[PDB]
Amino acid sequence: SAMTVAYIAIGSNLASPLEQVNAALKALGDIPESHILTVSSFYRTPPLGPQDQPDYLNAAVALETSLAPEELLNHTQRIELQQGRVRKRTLDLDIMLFGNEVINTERLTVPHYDMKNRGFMLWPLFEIAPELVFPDGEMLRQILHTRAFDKLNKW
Ligand SMILES: Nc1ncnc2c1ncn2[C@@H]1O[C@H](COP(=O)(O)OP(=O)(O)OP(=O)(O)O)[C@@H](O)[C@H]1O
Ligand SMILES: N#Cc1ccccc1CSc1nc2c(=O)nc(N)[nH]c2[nH]1
Ligand SMILES: [Ca+2]
Ligand SMILES: [Ca+2]
Ligand SMILES: [Ca+2]
Ligand SMILES: [Ca+2]
Repeated sequence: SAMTVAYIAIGSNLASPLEQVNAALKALGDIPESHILTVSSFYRTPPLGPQDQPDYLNAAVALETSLAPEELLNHTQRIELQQGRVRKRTLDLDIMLFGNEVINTERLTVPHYDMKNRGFMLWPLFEIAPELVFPDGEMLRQILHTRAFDKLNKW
């Protein structure tokens, strides 16, 4: 079966997160039937949320894969857990896009339900996929031209 390009958001806001992120990239690259095509720059983003916490390291990866979408989710969940993610964050791997697919299942909603509202997703995505068009036809470039998002600082 043909390869699909999936786009995965990476976040960590450990007080020291660069090692989580680099370990995640290595793990993502070892996923079967999959290969990293591109990685964005790393960005330092102020934390969104009510609690006092460290800044996030945010990034995006393009992963070419012939896995089924839920199978890719199995791997991203395994990586988060194997890197010490404990639910009450060490690592967060969100599947933003899985080619052109629109998925609404119990475990998996693609496109990511809020990504069009998140500069820390859209800017890294634009760096690696400037010509991207969403499944509904919206162009990434047009969203970033029109809507107000802060620019990100590099990590
Ligand atoms: N596109 C997706 N990528 C990753 N997980 C997803 C996706 N869609 C649904 N899920 C499901 O989301 C559940 C909750 O994950 P999580 O607690 O990481 O949310 P979050 O990343 O903190 O918040 P947000 O989604 O608003 O960024 C997972 O158990 C997983 O089954
Ligand atoms: N509440 C909350 C909330 C508010 C906006 C977006 C996402 C969340 C969900 S938790 C969260 N994740 C990240 C991240 O990856 N990067 C930054 N900068 N802030 C973050 N907050
Ligand atoms: Ca998540
Ligand atoms: Ca998230
Ligand atoms: Ca919002
Ligand atoms: Ca869409």
